[PDB]
Amino acid sequence: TQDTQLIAVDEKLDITTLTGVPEEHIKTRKVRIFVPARNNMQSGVNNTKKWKMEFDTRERWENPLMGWSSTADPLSNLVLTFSTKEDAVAFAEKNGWSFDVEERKVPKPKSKSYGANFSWNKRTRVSTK
Amino acid sequence: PTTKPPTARKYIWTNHKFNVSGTPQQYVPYSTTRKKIQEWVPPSTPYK
Amino acid sequence: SPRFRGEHALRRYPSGEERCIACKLCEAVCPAQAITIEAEPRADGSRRTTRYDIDMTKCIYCGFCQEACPVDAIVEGPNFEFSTETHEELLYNKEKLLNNGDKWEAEIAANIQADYLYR
Amino acid sequence: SNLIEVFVDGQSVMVEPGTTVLQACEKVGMQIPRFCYHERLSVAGNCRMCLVEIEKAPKVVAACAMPVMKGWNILTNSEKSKKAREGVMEFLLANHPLDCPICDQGGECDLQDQSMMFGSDRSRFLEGKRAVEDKNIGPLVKTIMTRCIQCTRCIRFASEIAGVDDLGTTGRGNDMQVGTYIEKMFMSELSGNIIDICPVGALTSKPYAFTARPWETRKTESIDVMDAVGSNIVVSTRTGEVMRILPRMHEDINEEWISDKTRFAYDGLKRQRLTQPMIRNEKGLLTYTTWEDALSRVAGMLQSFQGNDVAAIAGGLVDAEALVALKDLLNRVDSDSLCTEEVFPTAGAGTDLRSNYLLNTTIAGVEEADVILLVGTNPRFEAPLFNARIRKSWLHNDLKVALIGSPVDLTYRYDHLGDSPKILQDIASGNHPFSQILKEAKKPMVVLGSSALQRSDGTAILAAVSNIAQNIRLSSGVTGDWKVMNILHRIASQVAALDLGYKPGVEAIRKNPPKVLFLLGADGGCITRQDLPKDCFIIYQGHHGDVGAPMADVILPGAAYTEKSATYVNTEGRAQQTKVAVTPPGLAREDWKIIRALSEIAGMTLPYDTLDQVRSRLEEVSPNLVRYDDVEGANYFQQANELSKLVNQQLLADPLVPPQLTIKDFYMTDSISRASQTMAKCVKAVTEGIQAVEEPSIC
Amino acid sequence: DTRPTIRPRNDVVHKQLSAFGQYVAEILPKYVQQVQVSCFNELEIFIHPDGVIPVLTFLRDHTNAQFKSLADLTAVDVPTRQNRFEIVYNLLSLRFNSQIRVKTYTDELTPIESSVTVYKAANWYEREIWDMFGVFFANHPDLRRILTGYGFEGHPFRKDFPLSGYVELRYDDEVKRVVAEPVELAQEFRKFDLNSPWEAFPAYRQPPE
Amino acid sequence: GVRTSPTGEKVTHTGQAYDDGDYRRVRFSDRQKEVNENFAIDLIAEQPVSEVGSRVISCDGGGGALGHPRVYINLDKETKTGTCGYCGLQFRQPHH
Amino acid sequence: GTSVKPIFSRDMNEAKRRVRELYRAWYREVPNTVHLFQLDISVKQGRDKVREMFMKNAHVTDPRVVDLLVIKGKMELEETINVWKQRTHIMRFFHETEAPRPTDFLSKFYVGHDP
Amino acid sequence: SQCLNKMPPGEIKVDDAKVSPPKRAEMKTSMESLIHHFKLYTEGYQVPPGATYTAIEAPK
Amino acid sequence: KLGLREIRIHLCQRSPGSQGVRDFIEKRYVELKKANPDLPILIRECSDVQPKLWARYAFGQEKNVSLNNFSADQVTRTLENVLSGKA
Ligand code: SF4
Ligand code: SF4
Ligand code: SF4
Ligand code: SF4
Ligand code: FES
Ligand SMILES: [K+]
Ligand SMILES: [Zn+2]
Repeated sequence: TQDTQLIAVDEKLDITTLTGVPEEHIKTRKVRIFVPARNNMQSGVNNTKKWKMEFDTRERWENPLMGWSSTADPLSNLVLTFSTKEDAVAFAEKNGWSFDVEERKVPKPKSKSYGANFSWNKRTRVSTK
Repeated sequence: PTTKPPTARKYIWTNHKFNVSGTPQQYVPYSTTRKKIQEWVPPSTPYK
Repeated sequence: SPRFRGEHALRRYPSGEERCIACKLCEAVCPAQAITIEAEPRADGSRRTTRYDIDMTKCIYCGFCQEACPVDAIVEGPNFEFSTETHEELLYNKEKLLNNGDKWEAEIAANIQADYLYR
Repeated sequence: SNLIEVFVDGQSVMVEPGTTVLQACEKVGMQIPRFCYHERLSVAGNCRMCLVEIEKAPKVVAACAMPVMKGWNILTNSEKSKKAREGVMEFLLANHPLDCPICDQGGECDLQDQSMMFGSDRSRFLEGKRAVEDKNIGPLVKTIMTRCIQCTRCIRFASEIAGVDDLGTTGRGNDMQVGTYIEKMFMSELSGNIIDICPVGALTSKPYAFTARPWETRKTESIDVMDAVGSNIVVSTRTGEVMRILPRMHEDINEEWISDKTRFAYDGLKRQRLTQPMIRNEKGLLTYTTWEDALSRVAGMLQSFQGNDVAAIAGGLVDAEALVALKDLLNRVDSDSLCTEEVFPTAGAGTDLRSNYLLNTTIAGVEEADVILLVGTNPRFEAPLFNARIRKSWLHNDLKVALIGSPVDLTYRYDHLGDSPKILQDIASGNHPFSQILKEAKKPMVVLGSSALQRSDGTAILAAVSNIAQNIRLSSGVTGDWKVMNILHRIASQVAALDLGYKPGVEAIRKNPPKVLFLLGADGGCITRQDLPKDCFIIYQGHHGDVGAPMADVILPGAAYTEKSATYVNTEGRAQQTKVAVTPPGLAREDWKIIRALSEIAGMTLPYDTLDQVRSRLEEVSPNLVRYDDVEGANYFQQANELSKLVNQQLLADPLVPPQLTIKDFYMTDSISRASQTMAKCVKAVTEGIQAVEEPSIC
Repeated sequence: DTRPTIRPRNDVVHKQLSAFGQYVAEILPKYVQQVQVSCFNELEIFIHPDGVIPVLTFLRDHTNAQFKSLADLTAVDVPTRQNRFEIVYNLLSLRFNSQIRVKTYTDELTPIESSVTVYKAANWYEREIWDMFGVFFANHPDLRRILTGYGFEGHPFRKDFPLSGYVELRYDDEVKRVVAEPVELAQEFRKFDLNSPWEAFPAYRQPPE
Repeated sequence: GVRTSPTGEKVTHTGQAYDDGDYRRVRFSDRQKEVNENFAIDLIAEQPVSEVGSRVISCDGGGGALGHPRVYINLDKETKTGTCGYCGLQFRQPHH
Repeated sequence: GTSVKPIFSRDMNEAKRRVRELYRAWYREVPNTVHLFQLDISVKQGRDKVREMFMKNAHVTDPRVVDLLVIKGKMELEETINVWKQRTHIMRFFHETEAPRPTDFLSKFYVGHDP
Repeated sequence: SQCLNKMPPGEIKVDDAKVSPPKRAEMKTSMESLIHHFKLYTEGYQVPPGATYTAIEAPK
Repeated sequence: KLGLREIRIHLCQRSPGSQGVRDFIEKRYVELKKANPDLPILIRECSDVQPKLWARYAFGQEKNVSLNNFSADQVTRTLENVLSGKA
C-alpha cells in the first residue's frame, strides 16, 4: 500500500485549523444535509438525485443608497453537492460543522390503471374526459 | 441631420443637456421602489 | 461604428409605453450581475419594472443584455463621454436610464435601424 | 410471486402486474416526458408525449396508460420514439402564444424544458395562431387560456382532489377550451393547487403575478403553521423577502398539496408588523423604545409580582421553544398558570396521556380505514389536507363517512347521522343503527374536532366519544393496534403545548386573576382587561398586533414562522421544524431569545443559551419533540377511558355547530391571515358575488 | 455533408490512443489503475498517487512515448469523494504530436511527491496547487503562496470556500494603514438556481443506487 | 403626470417619494431627484383603440424585427378591449 | 484503514518538537520585525501575540495536521523575514480597526439576530 | 491575405438553436426560436459531462 | 413549597429496559390519579429513551430519576417516596 513507516492515525480527521475559516463561521453555523425537493411548478425529478449541504440564512439588510440586499455572511451562497448522504456527513464532520441530516423522501409507488376511470361498481368512475 | 433628419417622437428631448457632473444638476442614485414591510401604527386611545 | 457599446439606456415604443416588460433576461444573462430588477403589475395591468438599476461601476459593457432583450428595451447607447466626479453618480436608476433612452433615442433608433439586419 | 419481468433499454426490471410502462421506465431511472400525466390524478392519455416505442411492435404506445406485459423491451431512446416526441411537441408548440417573456411560468415551464430536451430547434408553422378569450375564476388564479395545452389536468384535479365539478371543457376540435362556461369562481380550500398542476402559464398565482423569476429565488424548506396538519412547504425568498409558498411532497402529511390559507398568506407577513418594542408613556400611549427599557420594565414587574399572580396565555402560532422558555421562566417565579387559547377537556386523564389529544392513527392511516365517524367537525376548513386525505380514501377504498355535527359541504357525500349531541350516547348504547356498522367495520375510525371541545360540554363529548371507542374496541373486529380514538386539532401551537404541560384551557385565568399576564402570541381575544384585575401589566410578544398588542403595555416584537428555526407539532403527534428564510423585520428577535434575555435581565437566568440548548431542554421536558418527522405512537387508551368515566358530565341540547361552515370563514382565521390583503379579496369574492374579481388578466 | 453541425469524428486516432493506453497499462501495471479514451480522442491514465514520479518519468523517457513537455498541471476538488483533491497532469509529445493526461487522487492531508525532478516546469505549478487547494507536495525546492496575498488564510479554489472570501481590505486613516476587515458586500451575490429538472443526456445516465 | 409630494419631492411613475421624516432626502439637497417626466402609464392611455374587424388580431409592436414578438389577441369579449401584453396597444371588434 | 501516511513526523512528540523549534524561530525573530518593519507595538506586545497564535490551535491532535501548520507557520516566518509581508500585512495579526465584539448573550440579543 | 481572398459564403453560427441563439427575426416570430432564446440566455446550453484540454498557438 | 409540582415519566415503547414502567402505567396508574386528581403526571413516551422520572418541584427545580430495568413494583416504590417526600 504505502511503505513509508505507515502510521496509525485512528483519531478522527479534522482540518478546522487548515481551512482559514474564522472563529465565528465554524460552530455558530449549522449546515443542512438534504435532498432538494422537486419544484412543484415543474414535473421533473432530475434535481432530486444529489444530496446538498447548505448554511443557515443570516441577516440581509437593505443598502441605504440604492436598496441592495446587503449581507455579512460569507457562507450564504455556498452550497455543496454530494453523491451520497454518508459522504456529505463525512465532509461536515471533517470540517467541524454542526449538521442536521434529513432523510431522502421518495415518491411512494402508486397504482395507476386506465380501466378504473370507467369502473362499473366503484366511485373512481370519472364524470368527464 | 440636415439632409437626413432623425425620426421625431414625443418622448425625445428638445434640449441636449451636457455632462451634468459637478454642477448642482447632478444625478443622485436612489431606490425607485416603495416599502416592503409596514408598521403596526399603534392606536391613539389610552384605553389602559 | 453603429455597433459601438457605450452608456446603457432603456428604449420605449413610438407610442410612449416602455419596451421593457420585466422578463429579467438581461438580469439573468449579465456576466457581472450588474442589473437589479424588481417587477410589479402596474395600475393598468402591464408588467413593468418597479426597479431597474444597472450599476455602471460593475458593468463590463459586453452587450449581452441588448442581445438577450426580446423587445429591444435595454440597449448600449452610443454615448461614451459620461465620466463622473463621484462614484455614486455611476449607479444608474430606472429614471436615469429612461432619461438616457429619451435623450439618445434619435441616435439609438438610427443605430439599431442600421444594424438589426445583421442580428 | 407475481412479479413480471420487463425490459427497459435491455435492462431487466421486476414489475408488479398492472404497472404502467411509465412507472417501469421510472424504475430504471428514465423519466418519460409527459404533460397530462400526474401521479396523483387519474391517467388521461391526451397529451401524447409519453409515446414510447415497444420492441417488435410497429406502434408507439402511450406509456402513461399502457400496462406492461412479459418480454416487452421499452426502447425509450429509439429513433421512432424520438421522432414521435418531436412531432407531438411541434403540434403542441404550433398554436402556443409567444408569451415566454410575459409568462410567469418562464424559467420553470414544463413546455420550455421539454422543448429544450425532447423537441426540435425550429418551426415549420407558417400560418396564423389561435387566440382564446380569458376566463375569470376568482382573485387567486389568473387565467391566460390562450397558453392552455388542454392537458385536462386541472379538470381532473377539481373533479377528484377538490371534489367540486366546476371545471371542464367546451366545444371540440382546435376550439375546445378548458373553463367553467358560465361565470363561476373556482372556490375551494385547495383551489390554488391548480397553479402547480398546470404545466404551462395558463393558470398562474395572482398574488405572485409579475414579481420574480424562478431561477433567482432561494428555496428554503419549512413547515406550515396556519392549520394543524403541518404541511411541508418551500418558501421561495429573494432579496430577503418572502415571495411565494410552494408545496413540498411528503406523501404522509399533505401529499403534494397545500391549502389556500397556506399559499396566499405570505403577504400577511408584510403588514401590521411589530418591529420595535413599545411601552406605555404618561398618557398610556404606545411609543417606540429600546429593548433595554421594555425588558427592564418587564423584568421589574416579574420580580415584584410573584406566585399565582403571574400568568401566560400562549397563542396559536407560537413555536415550541418559546413555550418551554416561558414555562421555565414562570415556573421559576412559582407560576403554574400557563394557559392556552384553545380549550381541551382536562377532566380525567387530560394531558397526562398523549393519546387523549392525538390523531393517533396518523393522516396516512385514513387511506386504510373503512368507516369514519367525524363528530362536530368541519374538516374541509379546519384541516383541508385531512379532508383531502379523507376524500382520497373515499374514492378508491370506498370508505364510508358519517357526520355527527351540523350538515356542511364536505365535497364527498357523507351520511349525516344528525346534529344533536345525544346521538353519541345512542351509538354508545348500541341503540343507534350505525353502531352495528361500527361493530361490523374491521378498521373503524372516530375523529372528534377540537372545535367541538371548545363548547362548555367538551368533557361530556370526550367521554361520549371515548365510550364509542371502547364499545367498538371490546368487540375485537378492530385489528391489533388500529388506534381508533382521534382528536383533530386546529391551532398549530396546541399539541406541542399539551405535550409541554400547558393547561389545555384558559379557565385558570378566570379562576385566579393574575396581576401580570404574559400574552405570548395570543390573538384569540378570549380574555380581556375586564376579566383581569385593575392595574394589570399585560405583556404581548408577537409579530402581528391585531387583538393582543393593542391591549398590552409592552409590545416586545417577536419572530414569525418564516423568520425562525423552531419546532411545531401537527395534530398526529409528528414534530417537524421550520427553518429560517428571512430575518425578523426591524428590531424584532426570536421568541425564545426574547424570553431568555428577559430571564437574564430579571435575574432568574434560564440555563439554555443556544438553539441546540433549548432543543435539549425540549427533549428534557418531552423526548418526542426532537424526533423530527417521526410519529411516536401513543398507547394506554384503557387508562384514559377509565379516568374519563368518573366525571359524568352531562351533554347539552345545543347542536354541534362548527365555527366555520362556509368558505368565507376559512380565510380570515389567524393574525397573519387577518393582516393579509389577498385573503381580504378572497372573502370579498366569496361574500357578495362574481363582480368583485374583474381585472385585466390579458398580460 | 450529412453532418454539417455535428463535429467530425476521427476513429483512427481513437485506435492509436487505445493501443497506446493498453501499452502504458501493460508497461506499468503497478500504478496504472484505469485508462480510458474520451469520445473526442483524448487519453486519460488514472494512476495510484505513488506512481507520480515513475509513470511520468516513463512517459518522459521512453522511445515510444517521448512526452517531454508538461503543458499543464492542475487539480480538481470534488468534496463528495474521499480523497477530494484530484491532481491532473497534461503532457505533450512533440515527436508523436500527441497529448496525454495522467490523473491521480489525494485527500487534504496526504502528500504527493513533487514532479519537479522530472518536469522542471512543474516547480511553479505545484505551488499553485498548494496555494489554491492546499495539497502539500513533499520534496519540493520551495513551496509558497504564488497567487494569494501575503498572510492569506485559506485555499481559495476549494469548493468549501466562499467566492467572496471572508476578509476584505480598506484604508483606515486612524492607523494610516491598509487594514483588513470581515467581508461585507453592498449587494450580495445573487445565487441563481438555473438547472433544468429534466434529464439532458441519456448517455450519461447514472444507474440507480 | 409627475406631481409633488407634500414634502416637495416629485413622485416617480413607480410612486416613489421619500417620507418627510426620512434622512435619505439629505442626498437630494443641492441636487435634484432624477425623475422621468414622460410617464408610460399616461402615455399609453391616449393611444387610440384600433377598431379591428376580425375575431383575433396579431400585434408585433410595429417595425417587424424592431418591435416585440408577434402575439395574437382574441377580440371576443364585448365588455373589454384586447390589449397587447408587450406594448399596451388596445384593439376592439367593430361593435361586434 | 485506520492507518495512513505521515507528512513529516511519525508521532505527536516529533510534531511537538517541530512546533517547539518554530516557536524558537518566531520568538527570536519578533524584535527584528519590530525594528526592521518600523512597527510601533512593543516587543513583548508581539511576542505574546506569537504565543497566542501558537495557543489558538493548541487543541489539534492529528500529527499530520501539526506538520501542516508547522509548514504554514514556517512560510509565514519566511514571508516576515525577507520583507515579503509589509507593515499592513503584519499589523493584520493585531486586529486593530475591528470594534470589540461582545461575548454575553444579552448584548448579542440587543445588537442583532445572530447566534 | 489568404483569408481575405478565400472567404466562403454561409452562416455565422452552428445551425442549432440549442447551442447558438436563434436570429432575432426568428425569435420574434416563432415559438421554438423564442423558447430556445429564453432558455439559452437564462439557463444556457447543457454541456455533456466530461473533461478536455484544448490548446491553440496563441500569439504568446 | 416543593408541593410536587409535576411528574414526568419518560418511558420507551418497545425496549425491555422500560418494560417494568409499562407494567406500572398499565395497571398502577388509574388509582394513582384517583389518589391525587391534581398532579400533572406526564407519560410522554418516545422511541429509544431510557426510562426516567422527572420530579419538577416549586420555583423550577427538577431531580431526574432513572427507571432502567425497573420492575412494576420497583417503579411504584421509586415513585411513592417522591410524592410522599413532600409535605
Ligand atoms: S452590457 Fe452592461 S448591463 Fe448589459 S449585460 Fe453587459 S455588463 Fe451587464
Ligand atoms: S431583457 Fe429587456 S424586457 Fe427583459 S427585463 Fe431586461 S430590459 Fe426588460
Ligand atoms: S407557458 Fe409561458 S413559459 Fe411556457 S411556453 Fe408558454 S409562454 Fe413560454
Ligand atoms: S388550464 Fe392548464 S391544467 Fe387546465 S387543461 Fe389547460 S394546460 Fe392543463
Ligand atoms: S402522459 Fe401519457 S399521453 Fe399524456
Ligand atoms: K402553472
Ligand atoms: Zn404590441
